[PDB]
Amino acid sequence: NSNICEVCNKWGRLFCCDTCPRSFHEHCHIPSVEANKNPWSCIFCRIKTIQERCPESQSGHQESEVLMRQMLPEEQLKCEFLLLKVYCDSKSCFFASEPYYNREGSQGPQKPMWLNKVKTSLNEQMYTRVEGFVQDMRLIFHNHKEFYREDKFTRLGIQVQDIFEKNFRNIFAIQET
Ligand SMILES: NCc1nc(-c2ccccc2)no1
Ligand SMILES: [Zn+2]
Ligand SMILES: [Zn+2]
Repeated sequence: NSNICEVCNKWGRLFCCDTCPRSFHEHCHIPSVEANKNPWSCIFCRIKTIQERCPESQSGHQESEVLMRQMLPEEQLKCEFLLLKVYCDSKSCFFASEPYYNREGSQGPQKPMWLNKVKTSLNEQMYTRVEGFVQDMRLIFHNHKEFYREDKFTRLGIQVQDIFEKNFRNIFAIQET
C-alpha cells in the first residue's frame, strides 16, 4: 500500500485499503475510516464497485435529474466521494474551516459555508436530496467570489470550484456538451 495519505499526501497513522493500494488518515477518508474488522475497502473502491455493477450508470444524465435524486445510500456515497475529491486538492485548506469577514469595502455573506460544515451535514444525514449538498458546495465558492471581488485571491475560489464541478460531472456522469 501507499505510505502517504491519499487525500492530504502526508505520512502518519494510516489505514490501508484491502482492495487497492491507497492509504488514509482516519478523518481524511470520508466517511471516517470504519472500525470494523477485516477487510476494509476505501471509498474509491466502493464507488468503482457501484460503477461496475451497473455499467449503464456511466451513460449521460441531465444535471436537473441528478439534483432531484433522494439521498439513498448510493447517492450519499457519491456525495461523500465528491466532497473527498475536493479535499484532495491542497487549495481546499482555504475553504475547510469557518471563515470570517472583515475587509474594507466588503460585507460578509448572508449564509457562510465551509467544507467541514458540509462534511458534518453529510455525516449527520442532513441532506435529503443531492441538490442540498450541491447547493452548499457551490455556495462556498460563490460566497468567496462575491466577498473578495477584484482581489486576485478570488482566483482560489475559481480553482477549487473547477475541481468540484469536474468531479461532479464525472461522478454523476453528467451528459457531455
Ligand atoms: N472514465 C473512467 C470511469 N468512469 C466511470 C464511471 C462509471 C459510472 C458512473 C460514473 C463514472 N467508470 O470509469
Ligand atoms: Zn490525510
Ligand atoms: Zn481502495
